[PDB]
Amino acid sequence: YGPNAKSMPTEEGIPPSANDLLLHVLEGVPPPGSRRLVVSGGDARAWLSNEK
Amino acid sequence: YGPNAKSMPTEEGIPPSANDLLLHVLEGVPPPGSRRLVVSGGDARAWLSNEK
Amino acid sequence: IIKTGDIMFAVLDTSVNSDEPGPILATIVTGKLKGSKLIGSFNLPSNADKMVITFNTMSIPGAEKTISISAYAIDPNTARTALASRTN
Amino acid sequence: DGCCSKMGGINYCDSSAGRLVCNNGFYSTCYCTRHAVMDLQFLMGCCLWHGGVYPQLNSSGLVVCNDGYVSEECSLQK
Amino acid sequence: DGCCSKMGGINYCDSSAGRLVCNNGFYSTCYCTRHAVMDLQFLMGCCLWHGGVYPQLNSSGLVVCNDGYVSEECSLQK
Amino acid sequence: MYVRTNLTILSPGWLASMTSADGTHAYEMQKSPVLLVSWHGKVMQLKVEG
Amino acid sequence: KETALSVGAQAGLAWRAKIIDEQLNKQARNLDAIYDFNSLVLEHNILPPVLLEGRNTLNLADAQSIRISDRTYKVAKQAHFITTPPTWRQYLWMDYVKPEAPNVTLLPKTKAEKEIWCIYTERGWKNGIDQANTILEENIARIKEDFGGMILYRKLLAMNMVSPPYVSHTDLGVTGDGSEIHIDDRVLRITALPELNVNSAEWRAAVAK
Amino acid sequence: MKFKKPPINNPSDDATIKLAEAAVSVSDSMLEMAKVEKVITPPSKDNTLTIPNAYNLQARASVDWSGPIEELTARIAKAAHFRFRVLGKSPSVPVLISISTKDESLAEILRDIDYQAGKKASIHVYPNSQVVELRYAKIY
Amino acid sequence: KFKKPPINNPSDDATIKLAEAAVSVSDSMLEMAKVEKVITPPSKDNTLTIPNAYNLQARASVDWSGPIEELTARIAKAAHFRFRVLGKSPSVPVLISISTKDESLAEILRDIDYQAGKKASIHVYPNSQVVELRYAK
Repeated sequence: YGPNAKSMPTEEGIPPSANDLLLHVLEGVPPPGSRRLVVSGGDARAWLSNEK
Repeated sequence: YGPNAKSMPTEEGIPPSANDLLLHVLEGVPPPGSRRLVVSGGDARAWLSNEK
Repeated sequence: IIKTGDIMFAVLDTSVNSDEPGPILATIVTGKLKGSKLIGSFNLPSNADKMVITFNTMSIPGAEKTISISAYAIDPNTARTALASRTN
Repeated sequence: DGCCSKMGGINYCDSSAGRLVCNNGFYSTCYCTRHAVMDLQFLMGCCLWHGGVYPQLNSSGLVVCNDGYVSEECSLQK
Repeated sequence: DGCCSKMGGINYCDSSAGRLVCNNGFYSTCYCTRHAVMDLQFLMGCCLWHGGVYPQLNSSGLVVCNDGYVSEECSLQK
Repeated sequence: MYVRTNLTILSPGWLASMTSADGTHAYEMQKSPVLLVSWHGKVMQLKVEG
Repeated sequence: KETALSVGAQAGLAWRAKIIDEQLNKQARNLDAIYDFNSLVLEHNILPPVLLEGRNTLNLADAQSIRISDRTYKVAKQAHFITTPPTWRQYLWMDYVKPEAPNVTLLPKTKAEKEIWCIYTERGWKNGIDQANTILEENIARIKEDFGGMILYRKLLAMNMVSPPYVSHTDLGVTGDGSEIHIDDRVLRITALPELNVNSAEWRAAVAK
Repeated sequence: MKFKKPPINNPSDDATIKLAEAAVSVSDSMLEMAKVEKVITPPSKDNTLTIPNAYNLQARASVDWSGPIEELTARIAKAAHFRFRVLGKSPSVPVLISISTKDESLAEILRDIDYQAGKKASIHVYPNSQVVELRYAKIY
Repeated sequence: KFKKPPINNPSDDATIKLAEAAVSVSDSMLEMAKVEKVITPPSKDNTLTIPNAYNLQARASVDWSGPIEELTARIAKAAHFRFRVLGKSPSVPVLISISTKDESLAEILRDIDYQAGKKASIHVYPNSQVVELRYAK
């Protein structure tokens, strides 16, 4: 690559798999660095870690 | 290997045996420099020397 | 970071006469500051209709520093700057 | 107020269903835990069904949900 | 409150047993030395079953143990 | 016995070993006529002389 | 005004925590019975690892980008040595230090003040109770997680999906100097950390009756 | 003419409720584990052969033990009036057995103890010589 | 007259559920252990039986941790039996520890063989009052 470079088109990329924190969430352990949430109306649990 | 080379090896040794300080512990003399601890509810003696 | 001129509660434990200004200390009990302490002194007013206390020496626990935020006090449950004592 | 009125009386709250249990073996009808099946079909609050109420507060009365949509009815009128 | 009640009375304290001996030939049901066998399975203590309470001091109520885990119960709220 | 390779030994067990940056292993051990080598997730057995 | 809430929450948390802990301790033996760690310890006093399992996963990245899988397994914590099995206590027991100093600065003076103080204390104490309950929930989830992971490791090993751990013992005779001596020194060192095998050709299935 | 349902008991508690909620799933998983393990492996034999029962060994016992095995086996041998014998060197790591049964046989006590010890210990009985022998595992 | 039910009766639904779950898991683990445990019949156990020679019913105490041949020779000398060995002694000696106060030399020799295992074995001839220590190959 010369002085004017990094202009090649982006090649294909396999999308990443599902985020691995889902395993812990499903098991019931909240992810590290998260905080609990309050939800009513039924039987469910929630957490907020990465504005998600 | 040059300055830009990786050159990152590691070395391992034969594991050590247990501390001979435990021999003094077993014979009953407290280890030097430590302080006595308070034990309640049973038959035991305790000492703290080096956060151990 | 505290908003300009906001409200806090505190407790005074050491009594003093308005005769000799000197160090008087109080303790914050609620709000963000817990167990923080505050040294100050009073002033002598022109007339005996009120009495106010100067609070400047603020010491926050935990950290080794002494900030110099200056503040005054008001009468709780009365919302006045006077003093609850005898004037006759 | 008495959930188990005219019955044996309130025994305990089973959280497996969020239900009070009367002294007579029959289930009560009240709710004794937030984790209960409640069929509520109404809600309040503005900037609903969008990014939610934006945490920051603006000088103007205009309020925008976190998705970028602006809740006109929540914004004060003039 | 007599340990050797309706008995001869206290004779002395056997430390190897950690127990009082009544004047009649029996061991009292009272202890004398803390280095005895007491069957207790309940106790107290913050930061328990970890490195214990860390000796740090915090302006807020945040408290941690020497294992690095925190304890909301030992700390306060806000 | 000084044994140099790029794979890993499993059953005999070493008392001292060294590694290179490029990924070469060299173990020092006592005399053992039989060796167990693990690579690519599979373990096999081989034998030596003297 | 809010010291009411604070002290109510503290007292409620403490009381609920003490009650739940003592009830747990009272119902003791069955807990250790069900959470029998030791019988799952492998031969070489090696704590088996923990497996995480998931089924029918799908992730959407963006337009024309969706990745779907049927099953997934993960190694949560790598296996390692151990000198004594853990118990239910290091997961379920929760601490309790009783507060006894409600700072008597804001006190009830007039009747409405007393009433609002009482009700705020009550609601705060309820909040403390439910918060303690939630903490218990998290503890239960964590311990169930670990036990299930151990079980899943056992089952994958049975199904021949994870290589068993491997260790070597080297023995030396007399050792030391003229001042220090040891009769027989045994050095145990593990090499093969258990891991999944991608070669499906050796996978084994079983059928019951 | 009031109405009731049969099962009426003392009030429960949420902590116990959640304990049961976890435990039922744990039990189901363990059952499935044992089922698949048994169907995949071929069983071979029984330890009754290596420790057959005999006379003067039917006196009933009920135990609650959650510690090591030496005191337990010593007490059992003292009750059985048999010779006590030990083989092997006890490893530094203690071998711990927890048993909570009621009114079983001495032979079944020994069989259960040996089974729970598994690969770390073994039990032999010589009735003709009236001897009970416990052997540590030859490993390490 | 009066009858008191057992104190720790599961008189609650949660209690009964927990207790039965404990029963179930205990049973399952016991079955798994039973099916897993490896055993061998006494018909083909690799061990030495009791010679039952009258001189061997003596009672004594022995504490030791080291070479086996020395201790075995000492025991044979005590019992008035000839002592012999076959095989080449390995450079690394086989070392055993025994610390006992009162038992039979027969049991001592049985323990000796059990600890020796595959490394070597011991044979006893009472008709010709000799003991032999046979190495491995």
